[PDB]
This record gives sequence, structure tokens and C-alpha cells, in this order.
Amino acid sequence: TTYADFIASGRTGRRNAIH
Amino acid sequence: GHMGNAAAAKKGSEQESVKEFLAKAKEEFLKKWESPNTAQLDHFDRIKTLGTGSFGRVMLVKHKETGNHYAMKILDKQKVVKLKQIEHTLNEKRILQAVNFPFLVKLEFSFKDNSNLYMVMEYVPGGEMFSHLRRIGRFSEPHARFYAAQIVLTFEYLHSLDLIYRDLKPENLLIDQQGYIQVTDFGFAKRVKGRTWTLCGTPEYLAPEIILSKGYNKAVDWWALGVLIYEMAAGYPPFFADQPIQIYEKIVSGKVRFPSHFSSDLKDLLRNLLQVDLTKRFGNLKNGVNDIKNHKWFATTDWIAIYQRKVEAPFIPKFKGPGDTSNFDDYEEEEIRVSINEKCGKEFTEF
Ligand SMILES: Nc1ncnc2ccccc12
Repeated sequence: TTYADFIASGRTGRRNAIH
Repeated sequence: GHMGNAAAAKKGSEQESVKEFLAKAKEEFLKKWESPNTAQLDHFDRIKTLGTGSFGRVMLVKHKETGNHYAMKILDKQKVVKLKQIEHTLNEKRILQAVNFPFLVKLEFSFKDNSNLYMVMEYVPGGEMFSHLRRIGRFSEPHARFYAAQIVLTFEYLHSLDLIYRDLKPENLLIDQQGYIQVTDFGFAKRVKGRTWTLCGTPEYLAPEIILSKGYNKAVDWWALGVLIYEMAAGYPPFFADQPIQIYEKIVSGKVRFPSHFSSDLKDLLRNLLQVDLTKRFGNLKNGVNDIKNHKWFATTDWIAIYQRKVEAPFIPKFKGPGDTSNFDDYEEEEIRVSINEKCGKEFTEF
């Protein structure tokens, strides 16, 4: 599922701004 | 047409009243921007760390004389200098002192000492939207719309002041005691009447034209609103991948997929916000914000009532009294050491 793909991305936690 | 005479006259008058409000709001902002050490560290008891960044940390504090609780952002000056964020820090303080809006956090005190800069603002006790979204999974469309309408009004306000926000995401949105949104972080906000060019933001929320290294304008905030609405309603953002570079390829592709449970009205709004083509993106057209506020997905939204905070929130966070921090995660507690030698004094003279 798309949700499973989201989990698989590993970016499910708090995201930093780019630097 | 779509509106009869009564609805059309009501809408037109409402839009005119918004103009009159924003004109007065701009005048008040500029007066405060033109003419802004209002406390000291031993005026507060430090209670608990509420959040952390590369700058330092945000702590719950109690103002000793008054007993009131506040959130105190502590920035290590040497860290700020090393991170090349001098201008961001001074600009954030300058914005927070000057703006006034029910969904923008109120700064109460600011001061500095040999080592740190301090911003004391209202304590927003209901936690990050991010935690609530990940815990609940996704928000219903009415729940997402309640939040979205607050961002629309907040961006309508900031853009009338020529401020681009540039870092919208659930992580930057706090929930107050009445279930309404508070925006606190302005580290990437900038006064931009025309265009600007800095690569900044968070990968999932970057507009294509930022990724593509173009000169861009306030329409990047309306793209970020599309990402936010999508993430609130889906529980995940429209563009994700293992690494930022792959997220960027998806963003610029012009393609977006929607969960089957998204309403048609929602998908239509999102296709118009997540529009790569600037000549077609809602929020960037001749009709301005009105294309968004008058969209079918917002038809049930009473914009004045949202502004007045008279809508019953779909979610009221757990509030066990003042100074309660149960809606916030635990962070490792460092120590606020203050050097006997002044650091970076010249760089932060205006703070
Ligand atoms: N104003 C704040 N209230 C509560 N928690 C926070 C966390 C980060 C920044 C500001 C605040």
C-alpha cells in the first residue's frame, strides 16, 4: 500500500529543514 | 452563475472587508517593525525541555513574580554563528515582535547574556500537530479543513505584510488549549515584495521552483499548504522517498496520487495547490487567496468565525492545568551554562 511505502521510506519522524 | 445575487453580494463585501482589515494590519505591523532586554534569566524557573533544534532548545519556564508559564527558546550564540543563522535569528525576533494574529505565537520577553539569546513566548500546551497526526493516523476532512482554514488566514495575513513563511509542516504547528493552531518558528520567513532565491525549507514541503533553483515568490507557501492538507488528510505527504533527491524528482514531475478516500472536492483543491505551473497555481492568480477560500472544499468554512475562534475545535488536547507538559515528548535535559566571557557580542548587538 502507499502507507506501507511511506513507512518504508524511513521519513516518518520529525523532519529537519535543509542545511 | 454559481452564486445568486444575495450570496454574490455577501461574498464581495466579505472580500472587501478582508482588504480593509489587511490594510490596517499592514499599517500596524510597519509601525511596530519601525519602533520595537525586557527580562532576565533569573526571572524564570526552568521546568522542562519542550523541544530541541540545532540552535539550542525550548524550555517550559515559570515567570517567578507572576507565576505564569511560558516557552523559552534558548539560542547558543556561538552555535548560531557557526550555523550561519545570525540574520535568521535577528529576523525571527523582529517578526515576532511586530506581527499580531490569533494563530501566531505571542512573544512576551526577549533578552540575552554572555552566551545565549532568549525568546520568551506564550506556552502552547497542546503539543505538536505532528504528534497528533502520527498518533491519530490521519485527520478526517472536516478536521483537516479546520486546521487548513487557520493556515489560509495566517498566510493571507503574512503575505499581506509581504512575509513569505517557507517552512510550513506539521512539525512547526502547535495546538493550543482550545484546539487551535499556533505558529512559532519564523527562522526562514522573509519580507519578499517580489522574488527571492534562497534554497530553504523541508524536502517534503519544497515547491518545485525552489528545487529548480528559480527566483520564487509567496506562491511557495500555497504549494506547502497543499502538501500540508494532503498530509493531514492522508496521514502521509504526497511526495516521499528514502532520500531527499528522490523526493525532489517526484515533486517536480507534475504527478500526484491520492488515497481513494479523498473526496473529489479535496483532490480538486490539491491539484490546484500542488500545481507545478505557476501560471495556474491557486494563491498565485489574479483572484489571489480568494481562489482558495471560495473553493468547494471550504464551502462549509465560516472564515470570520475561524478568525474569531468561535468554531468548536474537532479535537481538544489533554489539559491537566497550567504548566502541564503531558502533550510533549521527553527530551534530554542539558544545562544552561553562561560563560564569564561575552560571546559574539557584535553579531547580536541588535537582538
Ligand atoms: N511556544 C511554544 N509552546 C510550546 N512548545 C513550544 C515548542 C517549540 C517552540 C515553541 C513552543
